[PDB]
Amino acid sequence: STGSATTTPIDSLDDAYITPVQIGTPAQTLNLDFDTGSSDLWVFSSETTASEVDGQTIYTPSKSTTAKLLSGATWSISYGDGSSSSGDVYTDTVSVGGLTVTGQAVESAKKVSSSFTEDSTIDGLLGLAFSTLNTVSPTQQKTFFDNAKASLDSPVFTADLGYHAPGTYNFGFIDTTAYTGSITYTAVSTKQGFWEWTSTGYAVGSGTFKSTSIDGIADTGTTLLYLPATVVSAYWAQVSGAKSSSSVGGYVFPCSATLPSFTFGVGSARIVIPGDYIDFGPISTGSSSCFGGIQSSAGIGINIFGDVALKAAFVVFNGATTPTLGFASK
Repeated sequence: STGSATTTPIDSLDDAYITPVQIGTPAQTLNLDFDTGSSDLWVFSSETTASEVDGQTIYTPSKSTTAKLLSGATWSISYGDGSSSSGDVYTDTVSVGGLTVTGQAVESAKKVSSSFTEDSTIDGLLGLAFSTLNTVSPTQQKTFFDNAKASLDSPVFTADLGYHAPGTYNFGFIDTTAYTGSITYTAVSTKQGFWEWTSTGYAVGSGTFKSTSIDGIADTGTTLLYLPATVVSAYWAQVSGAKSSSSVGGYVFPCSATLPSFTFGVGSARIVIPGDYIDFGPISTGSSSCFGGIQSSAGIGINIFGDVALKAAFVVFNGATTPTLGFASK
């Protein structure tokens, strides 16, 4: 089997992407944030504290003939940005782009943090990291991908995120029309439960490539590119007037600037992030100070190849017995 679904930016800055997901019978379609950096499929629901729901579409398990309470199971998750959610668990039928999993754990939120409430466009998350990170207790549950894997034509999914435009998540096949040149594959460590890999270096603009190992995660659920302070300083030093602002919470730059590209290495290959992808616009409405899309990972504890980086590539998440990651230009 295969599936193919379009993923759409939630706003004009590509802050996140939503993908329609069918849950239950008859289908209830929710728009979920596909997140390769976590492993829980959770939704706003009929059980979510009413004051914490503000415009989201909810899953109502009592209206699904295939929903079953997973008795005694609870979940609770905290994300790198400080947001969180928790609740109980149902199993139900879940379909993405024509690919159907029966018996998928659908984690129903009783509580969500303010960041989730305030984002009316995201109805929940669909985790695509390794199932070892799943938070369901006392019986850990599998991701949608893990459940689908044996049925897939090939044990892969691909992320093809757009810049200010829709893109695609495919399951079970590699669309050879969706990228240019060849796909370069690189080793993954699953030791922390992430799609963790090592970039071979970087360049700023038309500058020379610096060969240096940068360990990080491919994370579709993170907006920006978080890299070591040395790398980030080297990038922003090429933008007149750019500076790190503790009050704003990272590097800012004059909105009048033209940003240089940023290149990262994948083995001997190179992925170029155009300068415009690194512009996240005014820090507040009407400001001439703009927020940068490359930020320091110092004090995160991990480097994160988030959407800023991933949307410059066609990315293969290869879930074979020995997982790997592939990147192509597009």
